[PDB]
Amino acid sequence: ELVRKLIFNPQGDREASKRKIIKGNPTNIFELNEIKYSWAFDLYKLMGFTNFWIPEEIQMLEDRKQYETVLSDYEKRAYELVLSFLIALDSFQVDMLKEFGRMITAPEVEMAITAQEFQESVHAYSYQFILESVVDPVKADEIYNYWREDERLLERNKVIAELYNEFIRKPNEENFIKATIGNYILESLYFYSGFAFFYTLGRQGKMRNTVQQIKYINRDELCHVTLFRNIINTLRKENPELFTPEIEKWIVEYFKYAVNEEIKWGQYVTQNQILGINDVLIERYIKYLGNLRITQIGFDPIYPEVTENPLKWIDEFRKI
Amino acid sequence: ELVRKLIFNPQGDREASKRKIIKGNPTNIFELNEIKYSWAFDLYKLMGFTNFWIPEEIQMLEDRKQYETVLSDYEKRAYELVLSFLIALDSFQVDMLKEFGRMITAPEVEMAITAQEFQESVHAYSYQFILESVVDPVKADEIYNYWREDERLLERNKVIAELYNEFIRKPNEENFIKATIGNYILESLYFYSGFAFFYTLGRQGKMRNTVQQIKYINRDELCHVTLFRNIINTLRKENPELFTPEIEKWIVEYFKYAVNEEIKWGQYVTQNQILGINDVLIERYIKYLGNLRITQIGFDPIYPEVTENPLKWIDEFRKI
Ligand SMILES: [Fe+2]
Ligand SMILES: [Fe+2]
Repeated sequence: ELVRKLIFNPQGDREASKRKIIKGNPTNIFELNEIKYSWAFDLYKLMGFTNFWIPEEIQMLEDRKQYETVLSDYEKRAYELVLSFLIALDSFQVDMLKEFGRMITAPEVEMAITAQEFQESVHAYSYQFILESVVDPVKADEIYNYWREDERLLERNKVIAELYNEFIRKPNEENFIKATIGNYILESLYFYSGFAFFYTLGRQGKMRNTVQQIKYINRDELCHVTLFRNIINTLRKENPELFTPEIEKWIVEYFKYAVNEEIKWGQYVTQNQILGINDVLIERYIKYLGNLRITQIGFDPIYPEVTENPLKWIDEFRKI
Repeated sequence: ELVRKLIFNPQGDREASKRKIIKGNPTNIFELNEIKYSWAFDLYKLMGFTNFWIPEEIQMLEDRKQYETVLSDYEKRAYELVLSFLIALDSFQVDMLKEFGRMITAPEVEMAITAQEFQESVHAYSYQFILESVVDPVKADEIYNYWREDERLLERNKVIAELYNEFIRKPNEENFIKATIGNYILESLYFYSGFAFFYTLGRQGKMRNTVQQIKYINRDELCHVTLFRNIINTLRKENPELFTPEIEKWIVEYFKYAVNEEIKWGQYVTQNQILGINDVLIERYIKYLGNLRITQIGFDPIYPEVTENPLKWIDEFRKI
């Protein structure tokens, strides 16, 4: 049963060295003259100042034409599914990051979480500006609401909320670690069929305006995964009693389930009808990313057969 | 008993016109193609993009010298009290804004709240950079911790937390309106002895580096008051049953108490020892600001005798 810290605790520890990610005894004064977790303060600076971006400064002059006249029925179906789902993911994140931040007892980590919450809001703004820019108003409302029309998308949204809702209903230590892992998996995997698709359209000079918006979102998402990688690894060191064998088993199962679900979404979205990407590239890509992200929080590769990034070329294409 | 909305509500209203500030039935998808509250989306744009600022881009080359050699014992005492208290206020705000945002049921308002929470984090960063820049490390730790040494400052912090803690412990509709009014009063009044002091030092070319940081903070705080003015006025229209006569009476009492407390702090901090400001200017200034802010949420002036801004010259000095 994780207690939400009071606004001010005059019995709080003065010594930054006594900070904990959770269940610390902070004053809740942001005593940032001393930093226990330098990675959190660095990530705040990076997300908040270094990587600041304004969606509306990205010119959108071309995509409405290419959407109107150059995209296939299949390219438009994928555009709609991917953007609908990304809108849902960042909506869930702006809201759930408030739950993580209010339970965190280390100010520099709370600070990094606030910056991430703001970046998720910038993404929501970017999607509204992409759609205002590219499609007609009824079609924009349709893309926002596409879960009402597509059972696969509706179920994706409901599964993501489940893991977050359990912590909210039942805010205990177990439900916190599971929500924390779920957040890491969402930002590790759930963007990446969508990012791979956009960069595919973009490599053939299709929807490059939309693709520019995506490059800024992807940079943000790499910082978000780095923040949660550090939080999880620090939670293991500081609260080992919470990484029971039941929890360690669950993490590997959920990661494998999430890899498989992201692959199927990618396949559903593209259906081998998208030139330059196919169902097998999608499979090895999501398995590559799963191995990378689960190893980085202290587990063995989950797809030993996959060792290479099948889409190595994205690392370079996505750069700004 | 205000229920925190689930991460995703497939029974949610599609129609933006059905949004409420509180107790709406949202999907919790940020459907920003349609905006019920244009003031909230405008304020998001202003706080998030238009008024973006980087504390560390403000050069701090002069203030360490003037602090070292040019400031009186009284000027240094005030610098320390004001900055200690502002550090406390923005710490409380980054943390409490997560509580408002998770209860808000209108996405554009949640979006504006997220931007405000990020601005409070930028302020915390600014204070750390001001102190790293101007004073030695033990003195910086002393300023962060000055509530441990000064009973008036300790009690100021404890009173601010009280009103927020009651909502957190007992999250009902009454405690929400009281916390919402308390937030408006904090950003209306609790900065303004501190801002008046800094602009006084600055008008005589003292601590102008610190004063530049303050101008950016003050611009932010005017946007924060505008956001809460709109939220309160909209809550009155949408939930009139919550503005009982017991609540309306309480708002006028608390505003009057807060005006009087801010004046006393201002007086305590300056003690008529600060050249260009005195105990009577402070009195009329905080009463002017109280009238302005309580009238703007639908009440009669609380100090009828005060009609003019005794420090009219700040309106112009503070501009960027
Ligand atoms: Fe993210
Ligand atoms: Fe503020």
